[PDB]
Amino acid sequence: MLKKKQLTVLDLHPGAGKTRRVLPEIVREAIKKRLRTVILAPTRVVAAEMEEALRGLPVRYMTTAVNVTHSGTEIVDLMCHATFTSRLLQPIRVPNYNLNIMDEAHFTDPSSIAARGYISTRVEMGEAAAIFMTATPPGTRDAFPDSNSPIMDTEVEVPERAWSSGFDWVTDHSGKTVWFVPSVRNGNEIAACLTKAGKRVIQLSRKTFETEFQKTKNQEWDFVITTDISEMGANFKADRVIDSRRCLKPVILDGERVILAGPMPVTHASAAQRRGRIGRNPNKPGDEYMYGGGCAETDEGHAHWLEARMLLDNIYLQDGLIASLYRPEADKVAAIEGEFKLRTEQRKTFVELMKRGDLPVWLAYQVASAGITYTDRRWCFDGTTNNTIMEDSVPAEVWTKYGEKRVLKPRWMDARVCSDHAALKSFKEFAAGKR
Ligand SMILES: NC(=O)N1CCN(C(=O)c2ccco2)CC1
Repeated sequence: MLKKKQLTVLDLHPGAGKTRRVLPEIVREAIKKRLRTVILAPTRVVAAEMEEALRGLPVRYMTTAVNVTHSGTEIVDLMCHATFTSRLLQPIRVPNYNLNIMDEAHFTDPSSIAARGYISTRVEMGEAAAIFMTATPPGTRDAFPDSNSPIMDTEVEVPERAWSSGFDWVTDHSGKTVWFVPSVRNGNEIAACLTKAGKRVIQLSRKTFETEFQKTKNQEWDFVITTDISEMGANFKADRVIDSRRCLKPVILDGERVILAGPMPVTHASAAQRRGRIGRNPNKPGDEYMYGGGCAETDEGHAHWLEARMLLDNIYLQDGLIASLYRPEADKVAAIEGEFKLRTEQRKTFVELMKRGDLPVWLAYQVASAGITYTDRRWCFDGTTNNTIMEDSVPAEVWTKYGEKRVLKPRWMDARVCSDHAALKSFKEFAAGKR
């Protein structure tokens, strides 16, 4: 695998030991061969699991998620997917790693797709080797891969709202269930219904994942209600997955606004990773997978791939060259390569709107490309009436940094800034000048 111009897809089935058995062997060989190596974890939670798998090996953990004291001599670095892409975008020296290892390489967040584009381009240029570790590479059509123990697969109507009757099989179960929902708001309603029926429910989403995931170890629970973030190496001691088989798809309409379309079917890769949370113990056959819909290739035209192009257009590669998306996922976007390349000052603004601003890539790009500076929030109030953001069925209002109460009506509307109460609170803080 470790030879230059090699990109290897390590596609062993979910639970086959890619992270705990194969990765340490790769890392040992990389150190022996004096390959400057990067390991990319999708989340802080996986970064901490990897330290356990790699324990004693000389690895520099470039994350506060890991409590270890470095020798200072490590030639292997570990960081999050998003951290790698962020550092590429910033005026920060990123080593031209000889070996690029991405764990949970199916992750479809913009920064992960962009990292795969950058890495696979460096491999294509003859500069580097890469290993992408995932059971579900891009365009996989197999929702039911092999498992450590047999799984009982059942197609069944799954509730997406509170229910009074008709789904006794949900609550009759005496084990532990991981339930994939399409959104935080949908999970909140199902969680309230289960809690009312006497169940102990933990909710997971991107923003809450590190705090709330610990509760799956520290408290007794009956259900985990999770968004798709639990597709990325989240492990549970569960015997059932309930899978809506639904997700939200961010869609750019008329190059002008982003909507959260759907819910709609998950990809085969997503379905396989959701199912793959169970069947992991060869001594516990008959874990159950209940699935409430079919799969479709809903990544086609999904905003994350356009946003990945916006990131890659702003990453230095060599002179004016621009990294391409990883070939198997390159047709998910129609973009002119280089169309989103910004001049130095607008790029710095773009980066700050994503990092400190916590804005979606697409929205950060609209603001930065308009020549607006990071702290100038006038655009949060001067949109068309149809861009009015709502709170409790009335237009949302903030006090501006000038002390004026104004309706929140952004010039560019991205549904992700108000998709749940937490998102709206954050965007209200942004519009008021509070970060
Ligand atoms: N660019 C980032 O957001 N990184 C996370 C913090 N980084 C470390 O190396 C680190 C902090 C504590 C122990 O390691 C640098 C990478």
